[PDB]
This record gives sequence, C-alpha cells and structure tokens, in this order.
Amino acid sequence: PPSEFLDKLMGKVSGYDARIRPNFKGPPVNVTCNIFINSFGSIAETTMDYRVNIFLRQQWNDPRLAYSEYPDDSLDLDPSMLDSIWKPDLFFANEKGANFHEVTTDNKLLRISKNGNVLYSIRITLVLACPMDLKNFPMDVQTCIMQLESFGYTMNDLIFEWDEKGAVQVADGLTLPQFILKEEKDLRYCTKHYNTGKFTCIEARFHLERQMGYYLIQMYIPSLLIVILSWVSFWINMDAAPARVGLGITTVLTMTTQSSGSRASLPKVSYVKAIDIWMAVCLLFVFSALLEYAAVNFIARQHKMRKLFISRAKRIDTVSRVAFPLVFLIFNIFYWITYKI
Amino acid sequence: PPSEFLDKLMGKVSGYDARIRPNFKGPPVNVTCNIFINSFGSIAETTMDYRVNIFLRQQWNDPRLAYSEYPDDSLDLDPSMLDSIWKPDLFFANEKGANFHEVTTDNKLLRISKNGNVLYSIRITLVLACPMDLKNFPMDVQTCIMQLESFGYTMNDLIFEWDEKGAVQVADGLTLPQFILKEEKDLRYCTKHYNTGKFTCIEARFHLERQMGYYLIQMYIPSLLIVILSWVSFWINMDAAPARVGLGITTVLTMTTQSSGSRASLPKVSYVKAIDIWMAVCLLFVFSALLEYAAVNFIARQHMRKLFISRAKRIDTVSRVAFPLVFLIFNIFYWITYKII
Amino acid sequence: PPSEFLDKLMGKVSGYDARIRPNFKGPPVNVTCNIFINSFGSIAETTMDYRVNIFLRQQWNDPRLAYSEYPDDSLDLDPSMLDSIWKPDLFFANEKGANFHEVTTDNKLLRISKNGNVLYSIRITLVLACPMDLKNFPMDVQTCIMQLESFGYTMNDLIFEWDEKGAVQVADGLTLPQFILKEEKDLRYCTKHYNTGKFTCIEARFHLERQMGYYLIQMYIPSLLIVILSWVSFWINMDAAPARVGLGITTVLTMTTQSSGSRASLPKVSYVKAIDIWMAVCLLFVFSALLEYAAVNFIARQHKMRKLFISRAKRIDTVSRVAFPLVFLIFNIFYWITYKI
Amino acid sequence: PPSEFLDKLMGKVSGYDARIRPNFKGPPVNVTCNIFINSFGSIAETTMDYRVNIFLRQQWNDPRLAYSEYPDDSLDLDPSMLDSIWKPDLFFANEKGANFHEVTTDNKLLRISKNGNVLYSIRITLVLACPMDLKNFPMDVQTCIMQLESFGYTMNDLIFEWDEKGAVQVADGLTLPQFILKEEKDLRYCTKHYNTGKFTCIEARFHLERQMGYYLIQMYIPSLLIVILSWVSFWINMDAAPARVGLGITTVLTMTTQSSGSRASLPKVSYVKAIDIWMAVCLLFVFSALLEYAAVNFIARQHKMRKLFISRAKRIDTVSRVAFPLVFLIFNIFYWITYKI
Amino acid sequence: PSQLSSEDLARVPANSTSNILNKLLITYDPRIRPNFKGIPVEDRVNIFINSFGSIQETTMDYRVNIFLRQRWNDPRLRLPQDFKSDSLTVDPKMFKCLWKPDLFFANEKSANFHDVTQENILLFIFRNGDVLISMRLSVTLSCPLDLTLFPMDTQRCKMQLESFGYTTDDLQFMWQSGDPVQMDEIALPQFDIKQEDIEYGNCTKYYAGTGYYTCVEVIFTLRRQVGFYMMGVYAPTLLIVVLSWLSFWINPDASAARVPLGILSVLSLSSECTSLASELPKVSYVKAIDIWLIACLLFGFASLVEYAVVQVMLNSAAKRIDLYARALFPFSFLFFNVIYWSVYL
Ligand SMILES: O=C1C[C@@H]2OCC=C3CN4CC[C@]56c7ccccc7N1[C@H]5[C@H]2[C@H]3C[C@H]46
Ligand SMILES: O=C1C[C@@H]2OCC=C3CN4CC[C@]56c7ccccc7N1[C@H]5[C@H]2[C@H]3C[C@H]46
Ligand SMILES: O=C1C[C@@H]2OCC=C3CN4CC[C@]56c7ccccc7N1[C@H]5[C@H]2[C@H]3C[C@H]46
Ligand SMILES: O=C1C[C@@H]2OCC=C3CN4CC[C@]56c7ccccc7N1[C@H]5[C@H]2[C@H]3C[C@H]46
Ligand SMILES: O=C1C[C@@H]2OCC=C3CN4CC[C@]56c7ccccc7N1[C@H]5[C@H]2[C@H]3C[C@H]46
Ligand SMILES: *[C@@H]1O[C@H](CO)[C@@H](O)[C@H](O)[C@H]1NC(C)=O
Ligand SMILES: *[C@@H]1O[C@H](CO)[C@@H](O)[C@H](O)[C@H]1NC(C)=O
Ligand SMILES: *[C@@H]1O[C@H](CO)[C@@H](O)[C@H](O)[C@H]1NC(C)=O
Ligand SMILES: *[C@@H]1O[C@H](CO)[C@@H](O)[C@H](O)[C@H]1NC(C)=O
Ligand SMILES: *[C@@H]1O[C@H](CO)[C@@H](O)[C@H](O)[C@H]1NC(C)=O
Ligand SMILES: *[C@@H]1O[C@H](CO)[C@@H](O)[C@H](O)[C@H]1NC(C)=O
Repeated sequence: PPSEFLDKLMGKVSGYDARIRPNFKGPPVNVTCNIFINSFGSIAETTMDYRVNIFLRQQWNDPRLAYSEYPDDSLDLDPSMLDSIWKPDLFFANEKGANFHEVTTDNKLLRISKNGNVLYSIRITLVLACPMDLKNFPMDVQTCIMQLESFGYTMNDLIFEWDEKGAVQVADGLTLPQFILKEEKDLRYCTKHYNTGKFTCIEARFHLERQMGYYLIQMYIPSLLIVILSWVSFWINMDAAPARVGLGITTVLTMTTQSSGSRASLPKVSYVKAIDIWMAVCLLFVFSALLEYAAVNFIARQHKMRKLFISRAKRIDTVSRVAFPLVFLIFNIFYWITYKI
Repeated sequence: PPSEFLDKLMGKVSGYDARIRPNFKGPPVNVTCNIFINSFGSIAETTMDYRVNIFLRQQWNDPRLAYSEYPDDSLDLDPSMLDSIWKPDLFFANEKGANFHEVTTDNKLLRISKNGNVLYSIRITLVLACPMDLKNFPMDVQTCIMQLESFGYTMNDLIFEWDEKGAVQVADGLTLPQFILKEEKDLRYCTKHYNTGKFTCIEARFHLERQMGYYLIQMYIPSLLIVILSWVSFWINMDAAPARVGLGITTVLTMTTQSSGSRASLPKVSYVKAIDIWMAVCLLFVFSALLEYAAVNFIARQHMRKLFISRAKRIDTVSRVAFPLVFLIFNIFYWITYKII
Repeated sequence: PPSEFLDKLMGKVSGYDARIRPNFKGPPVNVTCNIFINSFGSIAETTMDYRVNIFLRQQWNDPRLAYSEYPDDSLDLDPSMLDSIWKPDLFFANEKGANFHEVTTDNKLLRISKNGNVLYSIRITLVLACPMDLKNFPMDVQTCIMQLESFGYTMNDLIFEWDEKGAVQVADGLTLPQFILKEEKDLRYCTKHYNTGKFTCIEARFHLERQMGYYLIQMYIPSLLIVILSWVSFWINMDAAPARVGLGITTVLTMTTQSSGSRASLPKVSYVKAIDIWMAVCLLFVFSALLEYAAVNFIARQHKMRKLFISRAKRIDTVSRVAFPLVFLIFNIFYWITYKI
Repeated sequence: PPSEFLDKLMGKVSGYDARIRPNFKGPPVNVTCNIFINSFGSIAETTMDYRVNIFLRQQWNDPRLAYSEYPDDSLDLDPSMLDSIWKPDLFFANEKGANFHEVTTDNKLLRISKNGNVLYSIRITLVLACPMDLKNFPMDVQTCIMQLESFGYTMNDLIFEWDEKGAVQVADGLTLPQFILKEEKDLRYCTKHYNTGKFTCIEARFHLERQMGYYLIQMYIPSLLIVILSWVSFWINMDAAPARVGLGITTVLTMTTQSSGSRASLPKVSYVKAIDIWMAVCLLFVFSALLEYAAVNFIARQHKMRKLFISRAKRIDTVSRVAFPLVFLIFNIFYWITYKI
Repeated sequence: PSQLSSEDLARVPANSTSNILNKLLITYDPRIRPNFKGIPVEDRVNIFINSFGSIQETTMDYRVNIFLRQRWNDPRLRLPQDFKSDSLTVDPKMFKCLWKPDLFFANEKSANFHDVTQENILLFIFRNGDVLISMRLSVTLSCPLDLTLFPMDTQRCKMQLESFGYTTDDLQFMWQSGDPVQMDEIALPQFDIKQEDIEYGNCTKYYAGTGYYTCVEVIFTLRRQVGFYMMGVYAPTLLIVVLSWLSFWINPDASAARVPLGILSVLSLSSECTSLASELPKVSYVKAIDIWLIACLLFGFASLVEYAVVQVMLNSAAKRIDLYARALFPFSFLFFNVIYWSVYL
C-alpha cells in the first residue's frame, strides 16, 4: 500500500517537519532546474511584456525521506497533499502575473526516489517584463530576460544551478508575427546583493530579430519612387507653369498621405526612430524641388538684345537635374551603412 | 437508497483506494474518448490562438467497482465527491487557458454500470495555440490541432484511443466570419517520446479556408481599374502637357491612398504576403506611365523637325500595346503560381 | 525545533489575542515603511490610472513576542499561520485594484526578533489612479502619487512613518514609451481629518516629463514646411491663374490631410490642447494666402487708368512678400515662450 | 477582554440567531445610508456603463446586542466572524459587476455601541449601467443612476432611508477626459412595486455635461473655412475654365477627407447625431458651388443678337455673390438656435 | 461540514428557523429527486431581463443580465400544523442539503453569480411542499450573425435552458402560464429590440441512445437602424456620381479641365471607400454595402474612359457621343437604383 507507506514517513509518528529545510544547520542544498518552453509570443511594446508557457522541473535531495524496505523504486505523491513536503521557494524576478493549470486535474507531479532524491514538475504560464529600445526600429535586436531567484533564503541555505545538459529547451514549430527567436541562448549567473544578505539567481537570455522584409516593400520603396517623380520636373519646359506647379505639388501631398495613415502600423513611441528619419528627409527633397521652380520662374520673368537672363534660367535647371540625384545618393549610402553595419 | 450503497462500494470498510489505477501491476488501461463541439471562433492572428467550447467524454473499466445484487444497472455519483474515484490525468498539450462551468451546478457527470464501466462527461472551454503562416494571405489554408495526452503515465499504464464511431462531432448551424471549416477531419496518433518513456497522445485536425469575396471586390478590382486609367494618357495628344501630367500624378496619388488605407483591415505581420506583391507591381505600372511621357516630351522640341516628331510619335504608338501586354503576362503568372499551388 | 517553540508563544496557554493591538491602552503603535519598485508603466489617459509592482515592508514592535531561551536570534513564520499575528490594517487610498502573488508559494515573509521586533515583507501588484491635465499636451509635467492609509485606527492608536534612509527605491533599467521618470521624489505627510477622528497617512510623489522628440519631427516640422510652400504663390506671376489657384487649394488639402491623419495618434479629450492651437492657426495662414490672390485677380480684371489697377495689384503682391513671414515669425515668438516659460 | 465578552452576547450560550431580523413581528427596521465616492470615470458609449469606487455605510439598531456592563463601549468585530451577525441584504439594481477589496487586509469594519446601534462600513467597486442618448452628441447632458435595493424584504420588515446630512460626498480633484461632473446631486425615492409586494429603493442622480472645446476648433471651424473657399470661384474670371473647375472639385475632395477622417473619433452610433446634420448640409453647399458653374458655362458658350447670352451669364455670378453667403447665415441661425437655447 | 443527521445539542433553536428544518431534514437524501421511480417532476420557469447589449460580430456573442425563477413540488417537505408561518427561508450557505434541478444554458460561453453585499439567492418552502428559488445571473450567450445584407439586416438571438443529466422521463421544463419573459426600458447603440419576443416551443433534444432531454427556448428579434448609413455613407457617394456626369456639358476642347474633373472624382470615391474600411465590421465576404460602393466606382471610372473616346475621334463633328452620353449615364444609373432597392427593401 503506497498510501499507507507515505503516511509513515510523513505522519505525526515521524519527526518530519515541513517548515525545516534539509540539512539543517549544515551545508546548503543544491537545486537543479530545467525549462521547457511550449508557447512564446504576444510581445507588446505598449506594456513591454510577453507571455510564456513553460514546464518547470526542480531536483534536490532530502535525507529524511529515505526508505529501503519498499519494493517499488519510486513513490508518487498526491497533489492535494503537496503542502506537507518542504519545497524551494522559487519565484520569478521580472514576473508580472502567473497562473497554475487545472484543466482536468492538477498539473503537478512530485516523485520521491529510493535514495531521497525529489523530482518536482509543474506547468505554469507567465507574463514577464522586458524593456525594449526602439531607436533603430526596423533594424532592432531585442533581448528577453528570464530570472529564477529565491524569496528569503541566502547563500548559506539555498543555491540554484542550471542543468548540465539540455537546460533550456524550446518546442519546434514556433512562429512569431514580428520576430525570429534564435536557437542560441545564454545561461548566466545573477546574484543579488542587499543589506540583509546575498541571494541566489539564475538567468536565461533570448535574442530576437525583426523580419524587415515588409517595411522595404511597403514604405521604403514607395517613398523612394515618389522622390523620382519629384525630379521629373527638371526635364519639362518652364513655360508650362501649371504643368510644373501641379507636379511639384501633389507630390508633397502624396508624401504626406504616405507618412500619414502609417501611424496605426507604427508603434506608439514618443522618441525618434530609424523610420522617422527616412520619412522626414524624403519630405525635404520633394519640398526643396518646388522652391527650385520658384527660383527659375522668378528669374526668367525678371528679364521682361542680350537676352542672357533666359540662359541663366537654363543654368539653374541643368545643374539641378544632376546635383539632386547626386546629393540623394550621398545621403542614401550614409543612411544605410550607419544603421545596418 | 443508492446513496448509502456507495459506502459499501468504497470507503473505510472497503479496500478501494483512489491513488491506484485499475488493473495494478498488469495490462494498461484502455480509455475511449469522444468530443462534441458547441462553439468555434475567435481566430486571432496576433496571439496565434483560437477558442472552442467542447464536451469531453471518457470511458474505461474498473473491476473494483463491480456489483451484482443492486437491481438497476445505472448508478450516478454526486459531483461533490468526485475526488474519491480514480480518474485519468488527461490534459491538452497546446493549451493556453481553460476553465470549467458552474452556471447553476457543476457541469460534470459520473455513471457506473454493473460490470464496472465508468462514464465521465464534462464541459470545458479551451484557448488552444494554433501557429499559422500568411506567406500567401488571401489564398491560404490553415490547419488547427487539438491534442489530448496524459501527464504522468507511460505505455505500461495508460493508453488513449479514439472512439470507433462518432469520434468528433460539430453542432449544427455553426459559423465564423473569416474562415470556412471543412467537414473532413483527421484523427491521428502522435505519441510523445521523452527521456523518461513514451506518453500517449491523440490529436484531431481541422482544415480552414478563407473566403475571397471581400478581397476580390475591395482590394483587387479597384486596383485593376486605376492601372487601366493610367493607360488613357497614351491616347491624349502629346501637346496637352497640363492634361497628361495631371492625369499621371493623380493616379499615383490614388494608388497610394488605396494601399495606405487598406492596411487597417489587413493582419499585422512583418514578412511579405501575396497581397503586398500585387500592390507593389500595380504601383510600379503607374509609376512608369508618367515617366514615359517625359521621354515623349524631352524627345519632342529637342532642337528635319518632322523626324524628331515621328520619333516621339512612335513612343506612344509602341507603348499603346506594350503596356497592356506586359500587364497581362504578369497577371497570368500571378494567378498560376498562387491559385494553383 | 523552531516550530515547536512558536506553538508555545501562539498557544492558548500563552493567552495571545490577535485582535488586540500591541501596547493596549497606552502609547500609539509606530510603524516604519519601505517601498521597492520593480516595474512601472501602463500609463493611460483613457482611465486616468497606471500600474506598478512593488515590494512593501513594515516594521513595528510587540512586547508580547519577547523570548530569551531560544538560541536563534530570528524565528520564521509560515505564511499559512499569518492569522495568528496582529498586523496593521494598511491600505492604499487611490487604488482601483490589487492582488497578491502566488507563482509557486505565497510571496510573504514574516520574521520575529528576540526583542519583539517584527518584520513583514510582501509583494503586491497595484493599479493606482491619478488625474491628468493635458492642456499643454506636447510638453507637460505630470505628477502621480501613492497614499498609505489606516482603515480603522486613529492617531492615538496607529501612526505611519517613512524610513529615514532608502524610503523609496526604483530598480535600474526601467523605461517608458512616453514619459521619463525623474530621479527626485517627494515624501510628505497627508494625514486625513474626518468627523470620526484623525487618521494617519504617508505619501510619495513621482514627476514625469514627456519627451517631445517625435512630435517635433512629425507634426511641427511638416506643418512648418507646408506653410512656407503657400508663400511661393506670391512670387508666381499674377497672370498664371491655373498655377496660383491650383497651388493654393492643394496646400489646404495637404494641411487638412496632415491634421486628420494625426487625429488618431492623440489622446481623446474634449478641451483644447496646445497642439490644437498650432494646427488651427497654421490652417488659417494657408487659408488667408488663397484669399490674397482673390483680391489680386479681382482688382486686375477691372477695366480690361489702365496701369493704375496693375500698379495696385502689383503693390498688393509686393507687400505680401514681407507681411506674411513677419506675422508668422511674431506668432512663433509668442507660442514658444508661453508654453516654455 | 473584549473577545470573551463579545462571545457571551453572540455565542451558543446566548439565544442570538443570525437568521432573524431585529424586532421580529414588530415595526420594520430603519437603515441609514451614506455614500462617499473615491474615483469616477471609465464612461463608455459602446457598452453604456460607468465605473465607480465608493465607500458604503449603513446604520441600524439591534436591541438584542445591548449591553450595560462593559466599562468600555464601541466593540469592534473581526471580519472573519462577520457572518455571525445579522446584516441587511442590499444590492445595486444597475450593477453589472462588483467585487470587494483584499489589498492588505479585509476592507470591512463593524462596530457595536452600548445602546445597540450597529455601524457597518465597506469599500467596493461597481460597474453600473446607464442608458444614453447621443441625439445631440457634441452639446448634450447625461444623467447617471445609482440605485440601492433590498433583495428579499418588504416594507413590513425593512426600510431604507438616506442620511439627514452629507448623504452623497465626492472627493475633490476628480477629472474626466470628456465630461464635467455637476456639483448638484438629486436624492429621490423610487420604490418598486411587484406582485409579491413593495420593496425599498433609494437612488442618487449625477448630471454630466460634455465640453465643447475640442469639437469647435477641430471639426466646426475648419468646415466653416472650407465653404468660404468655395465662394472664391464667384470672383474668378468666367472664361478661366481650368481654374474654376479645379477650385471646387478639390474643395469637395477636401471636405470628404475631413468628414471621413474625423468619423473615426466619433462613437459608433447607428442613428443621426447633431454634427451629422452639420457635415451633410455643409457638404451640400460645396456641391452646389460647383454645379452652378456649369449653368454659367453652358449658358455663355451657347451660340458662341448674341449679347444676351453673355449678359445672362454675368447675372448668375452677380446674384450668387450675395445669395450664397446669405442662405448660409440663415442655416447657422437655425442650427445654433434649435440645438442650443 | 454538515450532515442531515448529526450529533449536536443546541437549546437555542426554539420555534426559530433553525429548529424546524432539522426535523424536516431527517432521512432526506438530496441526491434523490422528488417522486422517485414515479411521476416526473415539472418546473415552471420565468425570466426577468435587466440588461441587454454588448452585441459583438467579431466573436458572435452578447451579454444579458437576468433574474431566473424556478418552481416545483417536493412531497418530502410537507409543512405540518406545528409551525404557524406559511413560508420558510433557507439560509444561503447551506443549499447542499436540498435537491435542485440541474439547469444550464446550451449556448452559454461564460456566466457568474452576484455577491455584491450578500449572495443574491433565496429559497422559499410553502405549506404544500412547493419550492421557489430565485437568483441573479450574468450570462454570455452565443448569437450567430449573418451580415450579408449588412446595412438593413434582421438578427434572431437565441436563449436555451436544458437539463444536464436528467431525461424527459424524469425532469420536464415548462414556461409560466403568464408573463414568462419580461422587459425593461433600455436602449441599444446600433440595434433596436422589439416587444414581440416569441416564446418558441420546447426544442427537446434527442441524442444517440441516451434518450430525450428537455429544453425551452425564447427568441429575440433585432433590427438595425439605417439613419446613419443612409446619410453618412449613401448620400455622399450619390453626389460624387452626379459630379462625374458634370463633364458632359463642358466643351471638348477643354482638355485641361475635363481631365482633372474626371480623375478627382475617382480619387474622392477611392478615398471615401477606403476610409470606411476601418469603421465597418470585418466579415471577409461581400455585403450589401460593398456592392453599392463598387458599382458607384464603375460609374466614375466609365466617365473618364468615354472622354478618351471622344478626344481621339476629333483628331482623326464627332460630338454626338457627348449628346448621347448626356441622356445615357443618368438613364442607366436609374435602373441600378431600382434593381438595388426592391431586393433588399
Ligand atoms: O527586508 C527586506 C527588503 C528587501 O526588499 C527588496 C526585495 C528583496 C527580495 N527578497 C524578498 C524578501 C527579502 C527578504 C528576505 C528575508 C529578510 C528580509 C528581506 N527583505 C527582502 C529584501 C530583498 C531580499 C528578499
Ligand atoms: O522529468 C520530466 C520533464 C519532462 O518535461 C517535459 C514535459 C513532459 C510532459 N509530462 C509532464 C511531467 C513529465 C514527467 C512525468 C513523470 C516523471 C518525470 C516527468 N517529466 C515530465 C517530462 C515530460 C513527460 C511528463
Ligand atoms: O463612519 C465612517 C465613514 C467614513 O467614510 C469615509 C472613509 C473613511 C476611511 N476609513 C474607513 C472606515 C472609516 C471608519 C473607521 C472607524 C469608524 C467609522 C469609520 N467611518 C469610515 C470613515 C472614514 C474613516 C475610516
Ligand atoms: O418571484 C419573484 C420574481 C421577481 O423577479 C424580479 C426581481 C425581484 C427582486 N427581488 C429578488 C427576489 C424577488 C422575490 C423575493 C421573495 C419572493 C419572490 C421573489 N421574486 C423576486 C421578484 C422581485 C422581488 C424580489
Ligand atoms: O454520453 C453522453 C454524451 C453526450 O454528449 C453531448 C452532450 C449532451 C448533453 N448532456 C451532457 C451529459 C449527457 C449525458 C447525460 C447522462 C448520460 C450520458 C450523457 N452524455 C451527454 C450527451 C448529451 C446528453 C447529456
Ligand atoms: C551542494 O551540496 C554540497 C554538499 O551538500 C555542498 O557543496 C553545497 O551545499 C552545494 N554545492 C554547491 C556548489 O552549491
Ligand atoms: C488496451 O489496449 C491494448 C492495445 O490493443 C491491449 O494490448 C491491452 O490488452 C488493452 N488493455 C486491456 C486491459 O485489455
Ligand atoms: C512610537 O511607538 C512606540 C511603540 O509603543 C513608543 O514606545 C514610542 O514612544 C512612540 N514614539 C513617539 C510617540 O514619539
Ligand atoms: C422605523 O421608522 C418608522 C417611520 O416612522 C417608524 O414608524 C418605526 O417605528 C421605525 N422602526 C423602529 C424599530 O422604531
Ligand atoms: C413552540 O411551538 C410548540 C408547538 O409547535 C409549542 O408547544 C411550544 O410551547 C412553543 N415554544 C417552545 C419554547 O417550545
Ligand atoms: C414538449 O415536447 C414534447 C414532445 O417532444 C410534447 O409532447 C410536449 O407537449 C411538449 N411540452 C410543451 C409544449 O409544453
């Protein structure tokens, strides 16, 4: 009878106390941890958080729970009586909300081996917080942080350690709307220092990269095409005043309605981004071309024999249709090499 | 008095224990499962999940509950004492939140026959994870997975089996806006392999298809009409500079507002979809419609004068048929590689 | 056994009463409080509230919990027996909702020293309300408070006091998408007066500044360039009626697109903000430029004395080339001094 | 000790029963109610409800709790044993959801005086429902209802009364994004009659007024400037067909851009509102400005004594210079006098 | 921790509420229905509706706050002549010792009780064993909406009440003779409820071999007001089409005048349609509003196309096209309106 055997090791006949850690007044207890990510995503920049579903496994030793007469190698414990076994008080430092799972039964499992080793596996969901920097918004690399650290136990009592092999595992076939979760992860020690003492921690880091493919075909390329329509006015005779005025205008309007309407897609950020610099400079080129026609229209009418003022109007257009693509190419090769490389 | 009969079945005097599976140290337990679906919807692209309301029914055999003296076969059990009966530890693998129902009483039912068969029916809501890809967003077919698996039992103790007939049923008159749920469903075995053993699991697949009614009449047909409107310029006399320039630049502005205004109803992703390629090429066609007129305008009055006029007239004659033929070639290649995959 | 020693102190033979405050019928109970902030954000003007996740610590004294026989200096208390110890009835005055954290265990700790000193640390997630003024929305300073009341004890029973060092601490690396949290904080007493009596409270204040780097490059600079484009028409010839009218009416269309496109990215209020005054009068300048040409064209059309109307029409365009920039420069002086000084 | 003294009055020795109302088979008990409002807001038209945070106080006399032997008065009850005393059954008939508060302790308090008076104060949050009428959406007044109702007691057993002074109090410093809370409250009796009998009810009414600042400067003034720009065409030269056609087809395009762009900020209401009349009529004025030009264009062009055609063409423009602004002033007089004053 | 028959001595219940039911609850099994192995029990159900709204087309559901009352007869709860008062009140913390029917809603997604100050549940027991239970709920039923004729559509929402584990042979549900469903004075944002709620007959469920199960059904009918769409969406689109016909009266030589008029009418209709994509519901199929918007775009598109026809015929009279199109474009547009209406009504 496994239920009868556990009552002997745990009942009032035994001297087991659930509020006393193993190896009392002695060496600290080792705890080995494992993480298995099932779900990942829901990354939002408004609240700077992301939701993760994991399997958490803890292993330690307890010399008080040692048996030799029972034939079975391992004994399972009823989840409704889990409060009568000492357990480490693990919790997440950047945790902003968490739940247990009771879909049909309790999703908890505790198993006691013959030599006193205890295995403890639970399935929980978390809402962890990560700070995000969107300065280089399309070409951004973010880092997500997972911390597992104690509540009221110092170095002298409880020490956390990652597993030797297969510490962090992720299920295959996980996709994100915006990011790529890289297969390389970092396992680093953290150790908080306070006035009360020194506390244990372990850290796991993930790296994320954006697709960047959609922003090229949707807002970079159409912005590049519009400023080409700005330069076509230099190949039209200036006697057709409504032609060049009506083309210089409605190109700024096209650029304005390209910047506007993207406000819903772009995240709500109160500082400048990489995309904002591109849209402002592209508006500056289509604006500066309309002033070029005002310089050549006013000079031509100033003349009204030598007739050299008309040739002066030619020199404004001849220079401008070569200098405008050259100064745009200089900015373009300056923009990409300092925001990508 | 059926209530007092349960104490003779299980209790202090009886040897029945809720922590021991039936047929201990013997053959594994056969479990037969059925699923009835009441609701289906809330297909969320951002969080990669969907919601469902189901009825779950499990059947197995317990030899310890056999009786022969009580006259009638059926013997219901009160839901307040459901923890005194051994039950399988079923749980959903891709589960992101679930709950029971207590609208007036507990929505559970347990029935015990004379031979020992146990019937267990519950009603739960699920929020299941369904990864999806929108590489070809308007023409896509998506598969939804619903997995049922054990938590702490291997092949040697617990085996899950689908019902022979009526395994998965859907309530009549069910609808959902975006997709169409096909009647064909697949029932497969996906046994999990771990470092501790093999764990039983069964899955059901649903096939979803999107409707093309709204996208063809809102985003494809109006985009086709604007491109045809840009070909009007090849028939206007080449001396009408304000008419041809004004028509060309307004079609570019009309295309930009069509693309920028339609992003509100599209899903938010970061990779290129099939609808983005259609909008990018359509913008490229009206971009080149105005640019050829600059070649027409610059070739004319460049300086025997009828030789240059005939050179400019042949550009409009050639482009009168080259532009519709090129667009037809792209249009054939677009639908062949997408609608027939 | 530390647990056995605490049973004697909490036993009915000891006569300890949880409802009786320490130092009954004597001097009031003086409590020291500390606050450590883990996360900050979710600032919303729709519901006038923000979220926070803090560590709260309270220290007081109790002469009944004095021991000298036990060698250990401090004795820990399990979270399940927290109802056997008197605790202050602290609560937050301006909170809308709160909850504790139970991710793996209870996130509560209580310690009892030898001289009766009691420490009590918990982890709380809070939603706190704060009124906001958006009359200066592009550049404004907001203040958010935090109050700690006593529910049912007056000044002669319970007094709350801040810690003299390290009262409020904020974890490093916190960021917000809109505001910037300043380093300095204010600690003050805001004790309440009621008809029933006088009740203790303590307060902490945070000052936030909204960085306006995005609003300058997206809303102010593009609005400035559109107004400058309207002054180009004063240099175009007055005979070019389709050129000047087409430029004038399209500039108003561009300005209206800029205003309506930015409407969805601003907080939903009903009073006039500082951004609304700038957008209204920039529309007034481009509207007045179109009426300027109407006076020029109407005067010159009379009697088509012949050079009298042409001189009068030319004199209007001559003075409008310098009147419009100086009026706009005067207004920009008054706008950027009122909202900055 | 007050703990053992209270148990004499309410324990198994005494004949006190919590299921019997005070003054059984006698006059009904009278309850005096007070309400203190902490926070107010979250007013939404899509769900037609609002959220409050209130303090609720009730006073009644229980002769079975009178004591005349304790040296002290005003005994306080622990919230754990709060179900051992009789309390009136109160609920809000407008409630769509409510909860208590457990921020650090239980936010409840009960006090028993010497003569038998009972004081009971709790802190709760409510989601109350109020119908709304947006027929005059920019300038309108709304009334919100807070009802207090007895569940299962008639006038023969329970009677609810408002407090004599300070019945409803609102904390200073409350702000709302779109509404102004009037300082004049109304207290009324709204006793409900049913087939079972009469039931007590007391209500408090709040008046809300919507500010006109944002809508007047963003959607009313720019609409007025646009229709003035449509009247510029009456002063342009008659033969300038491209100038007068463009000024009037862009003005319609400008007007529909503002009307559709501002519609996103509007509440989702399927019937007509006050500004919907304004936007439709002001659109009709721009539509009529372009239509009259064709009457001018067709009359003058006809038949290339032919001087009557030119004379009749100028007569339309001369009349329309004064008829169009005059009829718009009549509309403004009627609109502002029937939706206000 | 309570029992129907437990050993406890308390002298304080003396002809009180607590004194009388303990004599009634002796050898009373709460798991046994009244009239066991005999006549099935019958329930009288009536519903009072407090709040109605939050109708959503994204998830196809709506939230209702109700008062639910059931009545039946229990011969095991006879009230003798010993107790003078007719009715008894059961304390709400102890319903576990009484038999109640297992009612639930078939199309329910989420529901909860109300405990704002006390539990909002009461139970009465009469002299002849009649039991009355009243309670307050907040359910979230599911309503499948069909938005094919979106501007003018009629939706029928459904409410069902079944028994979870009792067949028709044991438990039957009945509507009250008079006033089964009652209404209040509330308003809705978009729809408009009607005071003609048909109490549909009992839709008894038949399952594969388990047996019949009782259910009762009430149907609500909703109608959508067309005031906003007819003036905000329909009337502006009608005016732009008239401006597309405006160029027929302009001289054909005005190439710089008719071209911008014909291309800015297309831009106005294109901007108007795409601005409403963020306001109308998303159903991803063709609605009745979308047919109007695409057919209006064809009329604006065809106005510019015919000008290219008349512009090329002159440089190759040929003004008969403009004379013919003057009485053709309004004449063909009139038939579309007669076709579009009198189909959707
Ligand atoms: O006295 C303290 C305050 C301090 O608060 C910041 C957060 C901390 C994380 N955990 C939570 C409980 C705490 C602790 C344990 C045992 C005695 C005192 C005590 N704390 C907090 C402390 C740190 C360290 C530790
Ligand atoms: O040791 C483990 C870790 C591993 O974690 C991934 C998830 C799993 C699903 N269930 C949950 C509990 C688990 C299990 C049962 C009995 C002993 C060890 C044990 N686990 C997890 C395991 C798999 C398999 C099984
Ligand atoms: O009699 C009262 C009413 C008054 O309500 C406003 C809020 C208050 C904050 N706390 C909550 C309980 C209260 C209090 C304590 C002891 C006796 C009476 C009593 N109250 C409220 C009171 C204030 C002060 C205090
Ligand atoms: O029989 C009824 C139905 C009716 O339902 C509408 C709501 C009401 C508010 N409370 C809730 C319980 C009720 C009541 C009390 C005692 C016996 C019958 C009874 N009710 C409801 C009744 C009203 C009045 C009262
Ligand atoms: O065996 C079953 C399966 C079937 O599932 C579809 C839903 C149903 C609604 N209720 C829920 C429980 C059920 C029932 C009652 C008693 C024995 C078996 C049993 N069920 C379900 C059944 C129907 C009918 C009934
Ligand atoms: C693990 O346990 C051993 C002995 O119990 C001791 O070194 C210490 O407590 C732990 N070691 C580490 C490195 O944590
Ligand atoms: C359960 O099913 C397996 C697979 O057929 C079978 O081998 C086994 O015998 C079954 N269990 C029992 C108890 O018969
Ligand atoms: C603060 O409270 C302590 C606890 O009783 C008391 O001894 C001390 O005198 C108080 N200090 C004051 C009132 O300044
Ligand atoms: C309650 O108030 C009424 C109103 O006059 C009074 O008649 C009645 O006696 C009061 N109740 C008690 C118990 O005094
Ligand atoms: C209670 O009622 C009974 C009759 O039902 C009566 O005989 C008795 O006197 C009453 N009082 C007490 C205290 O029992
Ligand atoms: C319920 O339905 C049954 C048949 O399914 C019918 O006999 C009975 O009369 C119905 N009850 C009503 C309509 O009240």
